Amino acid sequence: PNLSYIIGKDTWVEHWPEEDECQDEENQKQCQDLGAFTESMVVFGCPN
Amino acid sequence: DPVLCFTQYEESSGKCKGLLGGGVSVEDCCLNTAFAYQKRSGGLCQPCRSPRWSLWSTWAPCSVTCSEGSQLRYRRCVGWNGQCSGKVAPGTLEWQLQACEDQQCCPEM
Amino acid sequence: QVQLVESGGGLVQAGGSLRLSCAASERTFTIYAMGWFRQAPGKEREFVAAISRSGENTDYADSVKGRFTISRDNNKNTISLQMNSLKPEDTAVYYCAAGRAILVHTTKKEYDHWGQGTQVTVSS
Amino acid sequence: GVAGGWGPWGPVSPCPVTCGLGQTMEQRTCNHPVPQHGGPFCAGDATRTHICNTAVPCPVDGEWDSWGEWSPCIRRNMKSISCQEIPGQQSRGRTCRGRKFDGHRCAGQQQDIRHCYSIQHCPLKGSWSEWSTWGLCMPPCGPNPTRARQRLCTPLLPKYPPTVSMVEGQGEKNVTFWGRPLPRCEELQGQKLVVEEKRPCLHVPAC
Ligand SMILES: *[C@@H]1O[C@H](CO)[C@@H](O[C@@H]2O[C@H](CO)[C@@H](O[C@@H]3O[C@H](CO)[C@@H](O)[C@H](O[C@H]4O[C@H](CO)[C@@H](O)[C@H](O)[C@@H]4O)[C@@H]3O)[C@H](O)[C@H]2NC(C)=O)[C@H](O)[C@H]1NC(C)=O
Ligand SMILES: *[C@@H]1O[C@@H](C)[C@@H](O)[C@@H](O[C@@H]2O[C@H](CO)[C@@H](O)[C@H](O)[C@H]2O)[C@@H]1O
Ligand SMILES: *[C@@H]1O[C@@H](C)[C@@H](O)[C@@H](O[C@@H]2O[C@H](CO)[C@@H](O)[C@H](O)[C@H]2O)[C@@H]1O
Ligand SMILES: *[C@H]1O[C@H](CO)[C@@H](O)[C@H](O)[C@@H]1O
Ligand SMILES: *[C@H]1O[C@H](CO)[C@@H](O)[C@H](O)[C@@H]1O
Ligand SMILES: *[C@H]1O[C@H](CO)[C@@H](O)[C@H](O)[C@@H]1O
Ligand SMILES: *[C@H]1O[C@H](CO)[C@@H](O)[C@H](O)[C@@H]1O
Ligand SMILES: *[C@H]1O[C@H](CO)[C@@H](O)[C@H](O)[C@@H]1O
Ligand SMILES: [Mg+2]
Repeated sequence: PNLSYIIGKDTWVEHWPEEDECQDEENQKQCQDLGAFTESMVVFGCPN
Repeated sequence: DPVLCFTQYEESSGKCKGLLGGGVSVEDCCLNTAFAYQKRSGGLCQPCRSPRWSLWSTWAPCSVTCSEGSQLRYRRCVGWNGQCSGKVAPGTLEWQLQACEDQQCCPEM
Repeated sequence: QVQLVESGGGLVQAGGSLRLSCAASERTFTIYAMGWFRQAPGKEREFVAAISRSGENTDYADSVKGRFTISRDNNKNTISLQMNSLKPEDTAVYYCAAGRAILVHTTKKEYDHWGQGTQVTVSS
Repeated sequence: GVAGGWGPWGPVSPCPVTCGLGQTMEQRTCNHPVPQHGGPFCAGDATRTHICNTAVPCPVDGEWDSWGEWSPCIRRNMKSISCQEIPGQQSRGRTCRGRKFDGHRCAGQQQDIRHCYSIQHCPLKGSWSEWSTWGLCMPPCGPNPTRARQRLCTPLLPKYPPTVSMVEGQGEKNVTFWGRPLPRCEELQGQKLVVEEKRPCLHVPAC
């Protein structure tokens, strides 16, 4: 049951800014991208 | 331009309460946004906050005591260094006109 | 920033008197408007008396008005609460409060700096 | 009867605020010559409440803007989902506006997402509503104000399931219709979409 994940050349890493950090106008374009990404995978999953 | 500077803007009454002093400029008194200013002391108590629309006043009395009339109420864009929603300069009023009816009895005498 | 030390409490009989004093930091004394609070056994914190930074404008609660008289000493960095006609309902821990006021004539009811307190017990 | 004069234009109290403007005081208290026994009093002006000026602006907390307009209701890799039983998603945006000088940030979520059906430009069956409440006098303070009430052709929304399941969890979510449809109805007084009636306002006052 112990498990180690590998950050190799086939691993995507992206920074998630916190709740009060999304109030900047520079991160306003990015935080609306990350929020809609979760509900399309939680409620609908992957098509095809 | 020197303007009387107050220490507290009483909201919903439009009254400048708590006097701090006079003769200070408008740029210096509004460094704290919880303050208020009053030019010429004849009225127009403006807060140091960003220009937002104030609350609508209560309705004016009905223009006739009989049958269908009309009544007004005003709203003043309060604030400084900015424009209200609709390219509106500060100090401009907006009115709304509604038809009223006080009673349905007429010439009682 | 500012620190408050209370003194003057004690066991007074019913009908007697007691005078409290509050020593604050000297370098930041006249900045804060100050007042008096209390906390009885089994109740919330209760506003007692307040005084402005001038000492001219005073404010009191309705339960202590007439009997209590708040005074400000702007030279010895102390305030005083002259408590006359002590009743058994005045048994509480009196806290000295310090809070920033912009005008010199404004009394406050909300304060951000508080002290350790002093014990006042009135018996019958 | 001790004659009282004035002391110093006294020692300064420190400026009681780290931002903007404040009020120090010194006055001139009648302390170096005190009137005693109730004789004469100190003559002049004892008033000094001084405006101290700190050259640092104070923090201002940002306020929320109004909610924006709802985005078009689509679904990924599902062509157009209009007039079908395909649940999609839509978004809405706000703007934290006004935070300057190390003020507090806006408390809350800046995006609002709900599940939707696309009813944009879909023909539907309809029914005529009753007479609405009489509107305001437009234009106010201008030449000839008139009231306006109307009966509009309200569409009959189709009986779709009001909830949808999620893939990851068993808990269900709300579905809410969005769009501007084209309602079909019989005519009333020569109109197909909306019939109104205008009545002028009486006793218009000066503004
Ligand atoms: C999806 O949207 C719907 C609205 O279209 C939303 O329904 C909400 O339901 C709650 C609970 O029923 C409503 O709250 C009510 O408020 C009124 C007063 O305004 C009360 O009288 C109600 O109490 C009665 O109803 C309860 C059951 O309905 C009983 O348990 C209770 O004992 C009383 O009989 C009730 O508190 C609310 O007004 C609506 N509408 C909203 C929130 O807009 C539903 O919750 C939404 N779903 C999700 C997941 O968001
Ligand atoms: C308000 O009260 C009414 C009961 C009337 O006494 C009004 O007087 C006048 O009545 C005539 C009707 O003959 C109306 O045209 C007007 O409302 C008014 O001038 C009174 O103003
Ligand atoms: C001095 O430094 C400033 C940067 C602020 O942090 C000041 O705090 C202010 O304290 C008053 C209370 O008297 C509040 O009204 C202000 O909201 C707050 O900014 C600090 O004193
Ligand atoms: C005036 O209009 C309404 C009151 O009916 C509110 O949206 C608000 O109070 C505004 O000031
Ligand atoms: C105006 O309309 C009525 C009074 O006629 C009330 O609901 C309220 O005072 C409003 O301002
Ligand atoms: C958006 O949400 C509601 C209106 O639907 C209000 O709480 C407010 O106007 C906010 O901007
Ligand atoms: C989105 O939701 C409705 C339209 O269905 C309206 O309240 C408004 O246009 C909002 O932006
Ligand atoms: C409105 O139009 C006519 C009345 O003229 C009816 O067919 C029906 O009531 C519709 O809703
Ligand atoms: Mg597949």
